[PDB]
Amino acid sequence: ANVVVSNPRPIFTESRSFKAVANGKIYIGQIDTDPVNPANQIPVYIENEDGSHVQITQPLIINAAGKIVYNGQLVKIVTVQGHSMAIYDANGSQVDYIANVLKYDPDQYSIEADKKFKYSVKLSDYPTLQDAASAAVDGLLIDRDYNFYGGETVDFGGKVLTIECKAKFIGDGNLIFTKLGKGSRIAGVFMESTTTPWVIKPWTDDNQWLTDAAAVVATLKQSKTDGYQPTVSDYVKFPGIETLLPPNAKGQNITSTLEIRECIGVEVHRASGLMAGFLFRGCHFCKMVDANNPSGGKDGIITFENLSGDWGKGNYVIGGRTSYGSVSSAQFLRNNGGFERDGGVIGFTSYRAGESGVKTWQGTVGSTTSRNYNLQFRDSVVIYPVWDGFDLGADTDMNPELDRPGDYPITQYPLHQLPLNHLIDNLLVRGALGVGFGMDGKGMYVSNITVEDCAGSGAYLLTHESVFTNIAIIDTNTKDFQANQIYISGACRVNGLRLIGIRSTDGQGLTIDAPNSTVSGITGMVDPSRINVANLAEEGLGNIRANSFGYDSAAIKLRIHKLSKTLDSGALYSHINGGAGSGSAYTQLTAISGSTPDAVSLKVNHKDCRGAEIPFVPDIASDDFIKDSSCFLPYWENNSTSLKALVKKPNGELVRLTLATL
Amino acid sequence: ANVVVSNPRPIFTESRSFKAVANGKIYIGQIDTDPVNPANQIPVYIENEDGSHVQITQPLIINAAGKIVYNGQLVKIVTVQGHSMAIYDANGSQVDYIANVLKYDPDQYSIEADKKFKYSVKLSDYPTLQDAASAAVDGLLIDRDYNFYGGETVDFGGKVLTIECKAKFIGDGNLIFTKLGKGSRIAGVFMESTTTPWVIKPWTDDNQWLTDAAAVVATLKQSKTDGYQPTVSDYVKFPGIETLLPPNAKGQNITSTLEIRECIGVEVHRASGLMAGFLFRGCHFCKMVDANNPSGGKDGIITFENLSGDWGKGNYVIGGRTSYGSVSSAQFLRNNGGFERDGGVIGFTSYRAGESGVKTWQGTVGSTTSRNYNLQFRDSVVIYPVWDGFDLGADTDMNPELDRPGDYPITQYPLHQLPLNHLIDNLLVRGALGVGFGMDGKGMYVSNITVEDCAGSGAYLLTHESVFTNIAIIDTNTKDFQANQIYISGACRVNGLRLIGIRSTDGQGLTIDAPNSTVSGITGMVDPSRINVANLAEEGLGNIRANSFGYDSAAIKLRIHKLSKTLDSGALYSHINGGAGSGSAYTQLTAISGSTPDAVSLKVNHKDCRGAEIPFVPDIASDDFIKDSSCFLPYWENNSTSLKALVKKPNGELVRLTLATL
Amino acid sequence: ANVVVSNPRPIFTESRSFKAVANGKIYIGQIDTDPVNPANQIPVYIENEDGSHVQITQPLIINAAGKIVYNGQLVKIVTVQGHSMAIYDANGSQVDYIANVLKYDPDQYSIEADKKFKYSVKLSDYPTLQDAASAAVDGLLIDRDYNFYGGETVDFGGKVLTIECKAKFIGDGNLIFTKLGKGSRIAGVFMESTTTPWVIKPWTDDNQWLTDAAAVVATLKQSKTDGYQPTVSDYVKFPGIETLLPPNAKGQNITSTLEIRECIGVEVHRASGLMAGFLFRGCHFCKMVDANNPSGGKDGIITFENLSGDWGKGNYVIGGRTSYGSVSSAQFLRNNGGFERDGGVIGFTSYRAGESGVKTWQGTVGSTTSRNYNLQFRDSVVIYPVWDGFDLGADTDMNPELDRPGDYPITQYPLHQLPLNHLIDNLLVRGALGVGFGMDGKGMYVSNITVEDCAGSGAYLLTHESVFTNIAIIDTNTKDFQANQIYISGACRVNGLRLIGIRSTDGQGLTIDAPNSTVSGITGMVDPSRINVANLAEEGLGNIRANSFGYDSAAIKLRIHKLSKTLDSGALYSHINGGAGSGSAYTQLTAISGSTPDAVSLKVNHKDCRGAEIPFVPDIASDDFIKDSSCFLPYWENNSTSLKALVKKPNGELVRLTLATL
Repeated sequence: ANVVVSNPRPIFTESRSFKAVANGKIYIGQIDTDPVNPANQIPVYIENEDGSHVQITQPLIINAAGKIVYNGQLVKIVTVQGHSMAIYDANGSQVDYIANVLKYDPDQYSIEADKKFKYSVKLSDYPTLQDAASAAVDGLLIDRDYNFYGGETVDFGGKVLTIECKAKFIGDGNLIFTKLGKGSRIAGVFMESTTTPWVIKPWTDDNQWLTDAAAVVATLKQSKTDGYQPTVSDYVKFPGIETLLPPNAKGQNITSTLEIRECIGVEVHRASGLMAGFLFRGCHFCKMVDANNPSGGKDGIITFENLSGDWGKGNYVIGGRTSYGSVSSAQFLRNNGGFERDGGVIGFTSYRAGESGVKTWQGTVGSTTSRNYNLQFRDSVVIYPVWDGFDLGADTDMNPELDRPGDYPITQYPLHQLPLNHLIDNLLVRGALGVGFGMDGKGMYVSNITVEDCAGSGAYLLTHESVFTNIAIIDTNTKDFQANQIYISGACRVNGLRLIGIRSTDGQGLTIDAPNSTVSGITGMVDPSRINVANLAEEGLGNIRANSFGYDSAAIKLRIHKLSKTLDSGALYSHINGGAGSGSAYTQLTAISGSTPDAVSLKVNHKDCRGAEIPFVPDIASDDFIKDSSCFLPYWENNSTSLKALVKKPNGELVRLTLATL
Repeated sequence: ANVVVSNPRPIFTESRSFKAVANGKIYIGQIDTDPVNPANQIPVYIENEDGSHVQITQPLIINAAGKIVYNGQLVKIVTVQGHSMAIYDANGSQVDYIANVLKYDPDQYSIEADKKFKYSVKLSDYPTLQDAASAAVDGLLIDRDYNFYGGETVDFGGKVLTIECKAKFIGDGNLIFTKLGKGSRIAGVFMESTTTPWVIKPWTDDNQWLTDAAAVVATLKQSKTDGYQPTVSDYVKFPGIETLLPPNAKGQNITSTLEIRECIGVEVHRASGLMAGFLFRGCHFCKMVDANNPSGGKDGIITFENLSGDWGKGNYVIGGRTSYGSVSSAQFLRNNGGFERDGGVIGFTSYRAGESGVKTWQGTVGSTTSRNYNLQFRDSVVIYPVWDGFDLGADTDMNPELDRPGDYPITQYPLHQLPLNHLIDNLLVRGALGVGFGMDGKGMYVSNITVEDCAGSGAYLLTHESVFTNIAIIDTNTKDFQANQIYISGACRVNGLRLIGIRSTDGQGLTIDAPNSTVSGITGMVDPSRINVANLAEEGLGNIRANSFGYDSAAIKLRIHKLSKTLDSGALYSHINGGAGSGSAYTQLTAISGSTPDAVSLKVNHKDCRGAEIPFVPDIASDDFIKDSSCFLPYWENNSTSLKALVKKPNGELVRLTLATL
Repeated sequence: ANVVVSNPRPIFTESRSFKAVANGKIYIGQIDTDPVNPANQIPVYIENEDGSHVQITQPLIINAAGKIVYNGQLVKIVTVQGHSMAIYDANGSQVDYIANVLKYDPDQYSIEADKKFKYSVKLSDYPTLQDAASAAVDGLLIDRDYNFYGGETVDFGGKVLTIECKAKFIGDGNLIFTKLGKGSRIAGVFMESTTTPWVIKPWTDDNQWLTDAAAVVATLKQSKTDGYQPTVSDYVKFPGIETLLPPNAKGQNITSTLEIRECIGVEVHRASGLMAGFLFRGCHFCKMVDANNPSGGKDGIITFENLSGDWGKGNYVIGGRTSYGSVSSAQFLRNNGGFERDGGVIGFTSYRAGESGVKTWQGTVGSTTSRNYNLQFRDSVVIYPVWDGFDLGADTDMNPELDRPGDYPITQYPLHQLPLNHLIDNLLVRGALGVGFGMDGKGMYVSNITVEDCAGSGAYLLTHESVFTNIAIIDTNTKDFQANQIYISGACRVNGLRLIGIRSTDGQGLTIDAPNSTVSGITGMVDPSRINVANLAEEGLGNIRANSFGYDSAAIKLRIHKLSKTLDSGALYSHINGGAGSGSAYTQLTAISGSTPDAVSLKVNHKDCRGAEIPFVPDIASDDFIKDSSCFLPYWENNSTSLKALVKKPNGELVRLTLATL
């Protein structure tokens, strides 16, 4: 096509007559210079049958047939590209002084065009993608939908390519890119499944989920988007949705993925597709930049697998608008950030998600540890995940089997106590039907978080001696399913926690459940009955000022929480003494009595009385009712009608006196 | 010099004598092998003048002049790749054999340049932008500055072409990229305007706003930037500007718009300019990624108008940095993001927006409605707007009622009670001369807001049954014009709210005026004389410390807002029994009296007395002052000069009983 | 050794025999024509060795040997357009005739290729970067490792290029790009250093920072990553390094920054490079969106040296994940961003900053100011910076000798009083070994910060008259022995502070040390004996339920921080009676005496008696002990073995009355 079969051994003839210069001489030197000078002489190399290139002295001979002959026979001499010439015949005359042989090409426009135009092969001109890849030198360009061959391999000779995609990759397999340089920029990638699979739509037209098998089935239709494939979790939580699905629409693996195994820093930019997916394997410093709504399929839409080989330092998901799918939206296997928290999602957003919107695989795959450490999950978002929320936790394996094959053994770090030490901040969730988080770790910290309306638990934090700051769990668990709104199974210091919102628990389930954790700054109207924290204290409030709006009194009270859940304990209300629309009020220190609240009172300035209302024991009082020296207690006796008042002697003993006499 | 004359038809000769092969044979085959057995053979083609390549019977023939000959006439044979040549003479002896040879044909360079080069068209060599767009295939460049006339429609077609703009589209008219292809990109546009308009600069040279109507007129300067052209709204924000403002500055329309119609998603990266506009008429999935301070003109800087046809979803303003303009920046219009919140303002920074920061339009523009639903307004900023930092309002109108045509019958949803489902987070506002925040809707879950310094009302929320959180309203109404720093008309429920910073003011009206909401957790300082909520009760918190620094006494200070909300109801507050280190401090429980606080009180440990101090009625007590049983009311008898005790017998009848005697 | 030596001069031999075409003739004509016609003959030029193209007559001649000839001398005959050779022998006969020597018309095709391809010049073709820049119109590409000399000043002539870098850009010192056009898009640059310097790393394998000189010196090694070069300031963090540091590593100044001199809007893009750094000098409206872990050298990784000339508006640092360094990672020097807060930092992510993750070079350099106003720091994060975190101070710490040379006179704004109007929201730090969030200024409104674990200080604030919000300094000062967790010297106001996390304030000093601040609702488990603010008035709180979960009582431990800010000043306990669940508890109003908490208690309902146990002075009462105009004080009289009542008449005449005679 582009190679000529021509005279392989060159012919050098005499200029003034039609004869070859026997015992002639050829010198090769620098461009536009005398080549007779030994210094100007440039290397001139043989090419024997073994591919060697051995230098030889410059005065190359020309035999009596026009070819060039070494001390033996013909040889295929070789110089670099820019070789000058100087023919000298035996006698000493000259024949030629070709200055720059490269200027003698039959078409010397290419020598200039090649140097002032950008190189980019377009796939339309080629029959196979691999053939186009084998020709690209600067950047490929796709101008035609490619029907990829169910998992074909495409090795780009380890080049650096600024691939631009302007057409789909129709197919139902896994196009695999390999051996790309440390500059690749595959962008505009679009993968569409060649097969339209059966999908389910557990939600309805009013944002309200469905946890009923019959309704899920009735919402079973055939289309590439607006749904997802049934998966293991779907018949894990939905009650018996094995028995209501035809085999053909059950356990299929329709998907289209762009696997880029074994590459470093290929920088996948804007990506899209229907039933798409992007599975990086054995990558490092390989980030995926904002992707415009890749509707997922049966595989993780963005899976940063790094099982084999070293860990996965440097895998990012910066930006994104991922949607739908039947398995986790953004996954992470192995992928140790190794200090620097180099990796993890940033600015990500995952609608639907048939699993956690940003999940860090737990347990182990094969015999390889699949947890994720020193990562960074910050400034992200997730909305309406079905089976699991922003599941950060690693080693969340409920099933205990044995030591972890590949990382710290449970003898050193017991499960749910690994020092994976993530970095978290500015998160968000909305409408999650599973659990808002799945965190589990030891000695890590989290920052501003908010879990808005949800149909499941708002937090499942199986941590140990961690710190949670400014958490917000507003109006979560509207389905009433569980009773563990925000659950913490380990010592923790939640501060600035937000709980019940516009929706009212109305005695449903329970709110915060951290019997091993201490929480402070719990703000919001939550019925205190349903709180089970080991400790709780607002140690630091200044000189407070309680206010009451719409009420006729200010309810300042204590409500010992171990004595009785619903029942209180002590209070110092300030009810209006006697209406006095703008007159005054009375203050009373009410205390709970026989299974009743606010029985006794120390009313002060009742009904504008300007005097106290001290209580007294209605009957005889024992000797054990005083525990403090120099104290005065009134107890009444009806028979004599006089008010006795037993007084603990400051000396320490006790005497009984008569205070008021009729 | 473009082509150098050179003879085709290479000549083959012998190796030891100059004679030329006669009737010989040339056999081609794979590298470094015997090229005679079809096992090692490589195809060889004929490249006639027409370019029609054709195969040949393998054994090449050479006439008596050492030239490849086919069918008598000389022919140029072209192989497919590298090959080993074995030239045998008519006798059959090997004239010469070679294993490796390569000489790419110099002909057919256009065929090798149509493929390996990046197609585009520089506008410098085309008369009309439409003519340049017609010839473009997969790229384009604006080298020369264009001069589009008003309404110049440009036809690109399905061409998915990257318009990398390196020049500016000067013109006070509108440029339309009609029916441009899907997946395109536009970068670096620096749109401008031929006519410099008369602008105003309502902010003084140092800072802050000139609320005076006669102050702006001085700023009238006729500069292309540093001002927003006069607008209808300017005639109601500044009272009395109708008169002084000259007619030349009235009714200006100087703006330049890159109107786009009928596209299914085109990025507009780095869309710079001044006096610019970027309307997206009837467009879907188009996102104005990034920007560079386009000092917008009179029309909205980024207006995703869609009321022509379908609802429109996927329109983003992801990223960017906008400034100036007369009408709101980044205004949406009839975009229902769907369930997945596909349209939003994720990331933004607007400066001195003429009307509003992100105003989502309200009511109905023309017959078709002009509202929005299911959009995400996530992390962003709005600096020194004029009217609204974020007018995410829907069916507001304020005055107009009737019925919204095209959204929802007023019967199904009354005024301001629209289900919008906007998700909001990480907002910010500063120096908003008007309302710094405001919307309406039945059910919205707001999150972190952190408004700050403002010269106007902090917020004007008009929702109904919605929950807010981490709302930080700091130092608003710096000019005191409005009587409310926040006004939540509906029965909302705030969940943590900051109010004052340093601009504390006793000249402002009620800072918060939500008459039916239910706030919780008002942390910042505030004059409680200002709150007007329906129920201020944050229930749930631990043991309190009630600290007081550098101040004599520390207090709890209960206050009933039914009673002289300016005066406290009086409560428990310990004082000092001497200089520091005394170790004694008397807890002084109080209770308000007629329009005077702490007139009636009960003390304990008065300056180290180690004893209580019980108040008594100075005059005679009455039954009205008592009601609870088993309690006595010490009242003084001035006549007999002794402490009587009005005792309420447990039996239910009070018997006036003497207590003390002299 | 790539090409095969070959005779370039064309030798012509007749077709049907092996003879040269003696004294023949060549006609060069138009494409696809018969050149014998005198009209079908294009101009034909000689090319000399020197390169002096000259025209000659058409009917070319051939000497006796076949080579072309002109005046008894050989020549190379070239044309400006594709031709159609026609060779005729001396006798007269068409020995051969090529319709198309090249099969295209380069002259005509040159126009089409010029106007249908994307211009660019790969550096491989050019020797010097300056030469490539001169011979480029746009889309310049770097494809070979251009090892620039210590210095390289490149003048681009004002062209608006699109420079790109697919290969390393090695060198040393500081290369200089100059005269870039308004809109360049330098992307993918990758710098390095030709010298591997001796580096240190004060962090062990567990990130437990090092401070002893011996350890840090022991870890001194030679490499480009994993460490930083010592700086003069490094002699302060670790005392004694001046003596123990070997001379070789004592002050090595190595870096590979590219100095973009005077330029406008050269948006740099993804950048990397070991020991690389970058900086802009005298440059406006430029940004460095994104980055890929550029390890720094002796100079700030992203500096903005815009000191000479006018202030540097618009110098953003959007995005990026810089790492390491020895003097800074985002330092700015002189940038007044106007009222639009233009030219700040957004979406950054530092690491192991040698001095600060973000800096503003407070003080003065040369005879010029080095402060910077009206910037914009948001959505950033700096992890484990050594000397400081978000160092944002503008005024010098203690340099009153100068008066802000070229800046607001100290008289106009005293030390640490410059109105900077910075915009700081949504930040974070972690692991800082210095100060987390240092600051200086007046009248500024920082908010929403989440400082995290950091051995050192949580924040050193010198603001005066500033408002804060949502600040969260948690578990800071890990290494202990530091002055304060947070220090706010000024009349500031703070809102929403989080303090202590899961670490114990045992060996630390005052956690909050703002002697003249007015902090609001301080939340979290902080020891109220470690706070030293001037107020905590949080007035605005609602009804509250101070419920305790673990302990056996619920307390309102009212405190006075003037008597003693350690023990207490009176409580409102409510302990349970007869164990939990019995529905019995007694309220205990109390006070302090003898420097022992709970010395006196007026407890109600002790042991479920419905009584009113009251304390009294165990001796004669004193008129001073009573101050209320109407109140009786009980006092015991062991001599009378009875209680007496110190009674004060309403007018004020003291009276004595017995209470309980026996």
